[PDB]
Amino acid sequence: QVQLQESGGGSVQPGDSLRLSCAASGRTNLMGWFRQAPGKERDFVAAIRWSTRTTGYADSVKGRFSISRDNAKNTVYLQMNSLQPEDTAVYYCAADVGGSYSSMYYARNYDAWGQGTQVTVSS
Amino acid sequence: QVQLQESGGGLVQPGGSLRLSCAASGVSLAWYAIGWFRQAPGKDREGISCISASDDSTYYRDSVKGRVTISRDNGRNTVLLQMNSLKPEDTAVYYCATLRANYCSGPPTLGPYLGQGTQVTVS
Amino acid sequence: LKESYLEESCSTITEGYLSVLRTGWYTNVFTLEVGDVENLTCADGPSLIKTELDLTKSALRELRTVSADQLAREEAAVTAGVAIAKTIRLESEVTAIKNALKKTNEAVSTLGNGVRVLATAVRELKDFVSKNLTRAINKNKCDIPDLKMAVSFSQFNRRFLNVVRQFSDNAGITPAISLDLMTDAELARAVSNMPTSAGQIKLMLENRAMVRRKGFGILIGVYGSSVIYMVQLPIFGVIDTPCWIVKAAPSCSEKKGNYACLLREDQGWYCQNAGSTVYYPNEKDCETRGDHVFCDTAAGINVAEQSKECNINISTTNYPCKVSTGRHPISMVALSPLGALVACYKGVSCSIGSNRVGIIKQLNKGCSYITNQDADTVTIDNTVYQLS
Ligand SMILES: *[C@@H]1O[C@H](CO)[C@@H](O)[C@H](O)[C@H]1NC(C)=O
Repeated sequence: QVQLQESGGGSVQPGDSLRLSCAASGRTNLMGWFRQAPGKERDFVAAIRWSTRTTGYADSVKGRFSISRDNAKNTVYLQMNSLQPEDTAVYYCAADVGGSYSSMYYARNYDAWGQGTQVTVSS
Repeated sequence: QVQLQESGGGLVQPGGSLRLSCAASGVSLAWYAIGWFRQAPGKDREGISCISASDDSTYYRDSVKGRVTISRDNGRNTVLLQMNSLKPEDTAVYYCATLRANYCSGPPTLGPYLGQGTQVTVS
Repeated sequence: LKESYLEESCSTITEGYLSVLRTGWYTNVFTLEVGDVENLTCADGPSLIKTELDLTKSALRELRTVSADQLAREEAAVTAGVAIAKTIRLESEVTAIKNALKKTNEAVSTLGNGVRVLATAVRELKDFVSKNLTRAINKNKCDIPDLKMAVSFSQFNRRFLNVVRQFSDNAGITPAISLDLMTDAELARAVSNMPTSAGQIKLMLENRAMVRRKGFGILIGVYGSSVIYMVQLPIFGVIDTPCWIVKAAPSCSEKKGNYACLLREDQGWYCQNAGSTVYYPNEKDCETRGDHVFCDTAAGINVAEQSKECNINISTTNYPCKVSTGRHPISMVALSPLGALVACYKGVSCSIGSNRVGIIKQLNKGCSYITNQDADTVTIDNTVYQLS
């Protein structure tokens, strides 16, 4: 399996923007970002699959965030614009070693997970 | 698998009423999204009514809206279509059917199972 | 089965399947009677009866220790099972179950929690030990001239030994129900006693293997010479409701050179669990038996009714249909229950062919739907898929 290293979080204020990065110890096909907020459950933010070379976002985030990938570096970047108090959560990077296709919108299809990165919006 | 059978049709005078029924031998249609379509002489086959599986929401085409009512009968095992104030334009063979993806919303889309039909004539 | 091809999203919905969904768990408590084998002694040295009796006693002691470990450790399926097992372990419940089976080998018991379980008794080994072996072993001599006695001991303690071995190799909770925890006839009797209507019981009796597969067992404990355990069997209360499978491929268009590709991310199985639509993403979560589809209620995900509309208008505003977008077309084959979706784009030569005549037709670029009646094989370059 692959180990994923995340980065880029912070404590930002309403209306501002951040950028998160996630690199992989090996080859990744489906690579994306979920987020679990304090007291809530883990939800899909956005992912990219290279087998199909397609990208998907959640409805809550579409229009604000953007996801990009570097295949050579097995890296994925996530720009997060117009961040509001409701985007305050621990964002986890997820990945799949590769192979069979499966929905990006569901965590069970990812087998690699990072420790998380805090994003806190206030004042 | 599922054999839909329609009953309750026949001859009526203008303004008369009718109670068509859709049943499935050995299968409860309780959680089937059901639809009533009709084939009129000279015209194309149109879906006039349907009832949903989640909350029993209904759809009626303006041709019949207000003059028909779709509901669930016989312990929710059959589907009933009551019809009042019948016009000569209603003369047609009425079929009961299951809907695509078990979904009823707007003009119904035919599904896996269709009945043989019941004639409704208005002198 | 009816398979409909959706051009808007280059997808397929196959419909007509009849559901079989788990709605509960039925508990069959078993009391296996071993008898007073621990009051018998063979002092004459090696013998067949002696080895069998030593295996039996060693098994009873091993199961006592395993139960001790299980209870020192227990201080959704296995959760509910362990809960009802802690309920049964109360002395009142054990005595009530052993009294309910005082004059019968099968009874319907009711616990303090109102839970309605089925109690069964396996008394063959106790009968052999009390009505035969105990008289044969006179003055601690087991090297008797009656070999049928040793053969019978083996025959009547095989099940007890196997039960002990399975419960010890799994620390009190077996992942599967063997024929030694519950036979086929006992399984049928348990099914007949489940709290569901006649149709579900008929369907489950006609598909007993599916019931056994999804069941497990929990050791209750060794109370005297009586080994008490329980088998949890799945109760399929929802049947003959719609199920459908959605399978998709990349749908790509071109505008002034710039490509636009869309791929549905909601592919998988769907079933109408009594007013709630359930989605199973991985096709290994459901198994097709004839016209019926057995889906594991675990690993299911409730989805809104409006999600269905993605099969009518993928661009609907009444629900955020799960799709992935892109600009680089990928050629792909997605096999559907009654055919195949073929997305063919630049740089790939796609074709359909037969097993008797070979190639039938080169496919045009775009998304095509091939039926198992039109062709037997689909081909993308050197990769060949066989249709059903
Ligand atoms: C068990 O005992 C009964 C009589 O009590 C006898 O008829 C039967 O043969 C015995 N079984 C064996 C296996 O010895």
